[PDB]
Amino acid sequence: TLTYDDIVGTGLANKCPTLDDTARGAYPIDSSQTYRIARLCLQPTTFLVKEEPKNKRQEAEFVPTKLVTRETTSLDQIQGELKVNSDGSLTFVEEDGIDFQPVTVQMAGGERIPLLFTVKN
Amino acid sequence: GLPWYRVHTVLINDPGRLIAAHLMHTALVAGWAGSMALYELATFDPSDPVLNPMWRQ
Ligand code: CLA
Ligand code: CLA
Ligand code: CLA
Ligand code: CLA
Ligand code: CLA
Ligand SMILES: CCCCCCCCCCCCCCCC(=O)OC[C@H](COP(=O)(O)OC[C@@H](O)CO)OC(=O)CCCCCCCCCCCCCCC
Ligand SMILES: CCCCCCCS[C@@H]1O[C@H](CO)[C@@H](O)[C@H](O)[C@H]1O
Repeated sequence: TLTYDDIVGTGLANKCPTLDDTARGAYPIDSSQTYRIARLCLQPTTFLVKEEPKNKRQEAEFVPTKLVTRETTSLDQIQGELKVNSDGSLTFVEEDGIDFQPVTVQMAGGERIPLLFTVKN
Repeated sequence: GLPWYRVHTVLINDPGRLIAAHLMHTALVAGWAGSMALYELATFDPSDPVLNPMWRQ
C-alpha cells in the first residue's frame, strides 16, 4: 500500500502495524499443523524506571521518563516457531530479527538511563 | 576634596544621577538574586523532600 517515499522521515517506520477496531475474531489452531510467527513487532510507548530511595523501607515506584534517542526504539521483523503443546498452549520461540534497541531515557533532574530494550532469545 | 565617607553626596543636587545610582543598585540586587538562584540550583539535591529538604542544604 504505502512505499518508502510515503513513509521516509514521518516517524511511521518506528510504528508497528495496527488492526481495525472490528478485528475481534478468532484464529483457529490445528494441532496437526506446525506454525510460525512470520513477523513480531514491538513499539514501546512508555519507559518507566524504578526509583531507588535511600529509605529502603518505603515501597519504591516506577516513574515516567523522557526519551532522548528519538524514534529508534521499536523491535521488528522478529520471527520464530510457534509450537503447539500437549495441553493446547502455544509456545513462541524467538529465532531472529531486529530484537534489540539501545534506548536512553532521562529521569526528572537529568539522570540518563541507557538500556538495551530487547526480547533476545 | 570630599572625604572618602562622603563621595556619594555628589548626588544630593543631581536627581538624574541619583536615579542612575539607584538603577545601578537595583541592577546589582536583581543580579544577586539571579546568581544566588543559579548557584543554589547547581548545588541543590531534589531527590528527597523528606530527609534532605532545602533547609538541610
Ligand atoms: C538606604 C540606605 C542608606 C543610603 C542610601 C545612605 C546614603 C548616604 N549615607 Mg548613610 N547610613 C546607613 C544607610 C544609608 N546611607 C546605615 C544603615 C548606616 C549605619 C551603618 C549609615 C551611616 C552613615 C554615616 C556615618 C555616614 C553616612 C553617609 C551617607 C552619604 C554618603 C555615603 C558615602 O559616600 O559612602 C561611601 C562609602 C564607601 C566609599 C565605602 C563604604 C564601605 C562599607 C563600610 C563596607 C562595604 C559595604 C558593602 C559594599 C555593601 C553591603 C550592602 C548592605 C546593605 C548589606 C549618603 C547620603 C555619610 C554622610 O552623611 O555624608 C555627609 C556619613 O558620614 N551614612
Ligand atoms: C551600589 C553600588 C555603588 C554605586 C551605584 C556607586 C556610584 C557612584 N560612586 Mg561609589 N563606591 C562603592 C559603591 C557604589 N558607588 C563601593 C562599594 C566603594 C568602595 C570601593 C565605592 C567608592 C567610591 C569612590 C572612591 C568614588 C565613588 C564614586 C561614585 C560615583 C561615580 C562612579 C565611581 O567613581 O565609582 C567608584 C567605585 C567603584 C568602581 C566600585 C568598586 C568596585 C568594587 C571593588 C566591587 C568589584 C566588583 C567585582 C565584579 C566583584 C569582585 C568579586 C570577588 C569575589 C573577586 C557614583 C555616584 C566617585 C565619586 O563621584 O566621588 C565624588 C568616587 O570618587 N564610589
Ligand atoms: C507615573 C509616574 C511615575 C511612575 C510610574 C514612577 C515609578 C517609579 N519611580 Mg518615581 N517619580 C515621578 C513619577 C513616577 N515614578 C516623578 C514625576 C518624579 C520627579 C521627577 C519621580 C522621582 C523618582 C526618583 C528620584 C526615583 C523614582 C524611582 C521610581 C521607581 C522605583 C521602583 C523601582 O525602581 O522598581 C524596580 C523597577 C522595575 C521593576 C522596572 C519597572 C519598569 C519601568 C517602569 C519601565 C521603564 C520604561 C519607562 C517608559 C521609563 C521610566 C518611566 C518613569 C516614569 C518611572 C519606579 C519605577 C526610583 C528609581 O528609578 O530607582 C531605580 C528613584 O530613584 N522616582
Ligand atoms: C532593604 C534592603 C537593602 C538596603 C536598605 C540597602 C542599602 C544600601 N546598599 Mg544594598 N544590597 C541589598 C539590600 C539593601 N541594601 C541586597 C539584597 C544586595 C545583594 C547582596 C545588596 C548589594 C549592595 C552592594 C554591592 C552595595 C550596596 C550598597 C548600599 C548602600 C548604598 C548607599 C550608600 O552610599 O551607603 C554608604 C555605606 C554605608 C552606609 C555602609 C553600609 C553598612 C552595612 C549595612 C554593613 C556592612 C557590614 C560590614 C562592615 C562590611 C561587610 C563585610 C565585608 C567582608 C563584605 C546602602 C547602605 C553600596 C554601598 O554600600 O556603597 C558604599 C554597595 O556597593 N548594596
Ligand atoms: C519585576 C517584578 C518582580 C517579580 C515578580 C519578582 C519575583 C520574585 N523575586 Mg525579585 N527583584 C525585583 C523584581 C521582581 N521580583 C527587583 C526590581 C529587584 C532588585 C531590588 C529584585 C530582587 C530580589 C531579591 C534579592 C530576591 C528576589 C526574590 C523574588 C521571589 C520572592 C519574592 C519575595 O519574597 O518578595 C518579598 C517582598 C516583600 C515582602 C515586599 C516588601 C514590601 C515593603 C514592606 C513595602 C514598604 C513600603 C511601602 C510603600 C509601604 C506602604 C504600603 C501601602 C500598600 C500601605 C520572587 C520569585 C527572592 C528570590 O527568591 O531570589 C531568587 C529574593 O531573595 N528579588
Ligand atoms: C562587597 C564589596 C566591598 C567593598 C570594599 C569596601 C572598602 C572600604 C573600606 C573602608 C575602610 C575605612 C578606613 C578609613 C580610615 C580613615 O580614613 O580614618 C581617618 C578619617 C579622617 O577623616 P577626615 O574627616 O580627617 O578627612 C580626611 C580625608 O582625607 C579622608 O578621606 O576618619 C574616618 O574615616 C572615620 C573612621 C575611623 C576609623 C579609624 C579606626 C582606626 C583605628 C585603628 C584600628 C586598629 C587598632 C585596634 C587595636 C585594638
Ligand atoms: C539562565 C538559566 C539557564 C540554565 C538552565 C539549566 C538547565 S536546568 C537544570 O538541569 C539539570 C540537569 O537536568 C538539573 O540537575 C538541575 O536541577 C536544573 O536546574
